[PDB]
Amino acid sequence: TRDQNGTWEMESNENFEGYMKALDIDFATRKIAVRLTQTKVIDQDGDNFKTKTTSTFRNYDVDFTVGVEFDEYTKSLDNRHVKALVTWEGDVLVCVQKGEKENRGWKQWIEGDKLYLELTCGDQVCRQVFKKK
Amino acid sequence: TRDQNGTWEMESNENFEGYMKALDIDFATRKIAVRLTQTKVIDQDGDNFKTKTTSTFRNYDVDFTVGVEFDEYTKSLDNRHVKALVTWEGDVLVCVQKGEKENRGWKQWIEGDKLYLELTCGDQVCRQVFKKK
Repeated sequence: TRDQNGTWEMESNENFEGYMKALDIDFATRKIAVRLTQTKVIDQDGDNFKTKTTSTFRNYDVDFTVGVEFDEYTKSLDNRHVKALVTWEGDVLVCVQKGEKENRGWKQWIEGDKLYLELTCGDQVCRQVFKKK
Repeated sequence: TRDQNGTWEMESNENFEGYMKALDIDFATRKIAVRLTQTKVIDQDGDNFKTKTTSTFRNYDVDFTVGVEFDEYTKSLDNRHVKALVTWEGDVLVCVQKGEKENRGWKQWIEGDKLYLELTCGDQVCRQVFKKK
């Protein structure tokens, strides 16, 4: 019962606002982290501790096979059903999400050491660049 | 290249407000998600993809030895210095943080299958429960 190893997901959080008010936190950071699920990973070796605490919102996951249509229920996002299809266009992973919203989809490729992702919906395009870890 | 395995972290994000406003995502959600760095984990085996898109706000790690005093500079929080000491009270990991704030510290123990974290500062007490993953 002294070995507290493992990954821990927060399920309840009581009086977190008051604890941050007593520590004098810049309000904006308080209201951001007041409704975020914390996750603590503990690496304990007898008496040596290596703990890592993260504060996250929503983690979105999806599994697919390139070329196989699948019904994607984008929960946590817009909560809609879309007929999703992912194909290869050269070395660019392209996906089309057939649904109520038109021009919905995303591109994803890799140039060198960075991964690019261009989300598209209607007439708005979001571009994201990711570095490797 | 078509190989997209690994864990990537975002370093830029443009027009994310446009992609979320066009998706009819609620306003208060856009205001929070627009200032969070995302992380994408990709497991690829040919044309078989298992992706995980998480969104983190702030992280805070700390490494210590039970019983040994050490100086903790709580960056990304209140950015103060505390002379912290961690010792066992039975099976409850207790830490006192000698600093400007009085009654500052935390207690942490394992009961059954859940982690129990109790943060204290001044006259405010925070009670947190964590489930095992």
